[PDB]
Amino acid sequence: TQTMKGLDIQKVAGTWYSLAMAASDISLLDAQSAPLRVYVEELKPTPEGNLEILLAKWENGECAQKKIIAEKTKIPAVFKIDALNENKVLVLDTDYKKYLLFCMENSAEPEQSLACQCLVRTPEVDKEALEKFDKALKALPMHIRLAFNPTQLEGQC
Amino acid sequence: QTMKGLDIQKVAGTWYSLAMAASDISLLDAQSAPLRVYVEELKPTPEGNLEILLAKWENGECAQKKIIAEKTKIPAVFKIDALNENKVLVLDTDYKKYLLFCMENSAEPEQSLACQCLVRTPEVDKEALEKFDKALKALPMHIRLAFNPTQLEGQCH
Repeated sequence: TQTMKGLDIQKVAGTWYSLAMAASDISLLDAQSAPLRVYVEELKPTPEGNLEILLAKWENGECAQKKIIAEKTKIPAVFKIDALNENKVLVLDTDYKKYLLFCMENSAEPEQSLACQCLVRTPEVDKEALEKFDKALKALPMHIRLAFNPTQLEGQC
Repeated sequence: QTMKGLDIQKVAGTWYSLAMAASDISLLDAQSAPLRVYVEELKPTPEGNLEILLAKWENGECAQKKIIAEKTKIPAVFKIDALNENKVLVLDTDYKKYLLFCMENSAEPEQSLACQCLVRTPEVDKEALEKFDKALKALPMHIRLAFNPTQLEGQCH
């Protein structure tokens, strides 16, 4: 599968947009109120080497916002979390300035909890990001695959 | 694409929707999507038309619908009037394993395309998914679903 090499998390700060998603289980994304249907809107590296993830979510008929705290681990691209019934966030690839590929999993049931996303800096559908997303995903047993158009990227959440 | 010299007399029998894909996300998301239909049976008519018996999760139950696909000059293109669609285009089939088709609305085809990969047995045929993902490479799909055997059996009869 994929992975990031010598990842500097300080060069990841700024606004992000969720361009595409994919999950191993269909029920993890199918709908707008899905448990994993979260829209990464901002990443914030901490001085201590951790990551704060700001994501928007369709709850109760409105667009709520939530913050997940990703604590660092021994591996530079692996983080540990405790939110959305997930416990590990793996960064798959990033060029810091355009795209970022990452995944979420639960170490108990990784086949029923794996869900990957493709983040982009601008609210455009970057085709190069979709290349590396589909290239990293062709080895994963994804049963639902989403991709957003600019109109959906321009503020679904 | 466009199943040339399609012998509609050899498509009858029980079918299962193994995978789906739509140009818009809202066309296949959630259980009650307008294009979240589960094809069960195909029945060719003596005059060369097609009867499509499919299942749809409506109002908390598994309702059955019958769409009558009238033939056209093109052997693999049929005319319908259901689900806000007016065309059915069979892309490829070997009659005994897989069948690929697509529904659309001739008014706005970019907002109504939805393709499916049907199989004879409720098993995950990998070759069928291979040709499905390859025949969809020219279509602007934004949501792609794929079902497991457990879902393939209990998608009604």
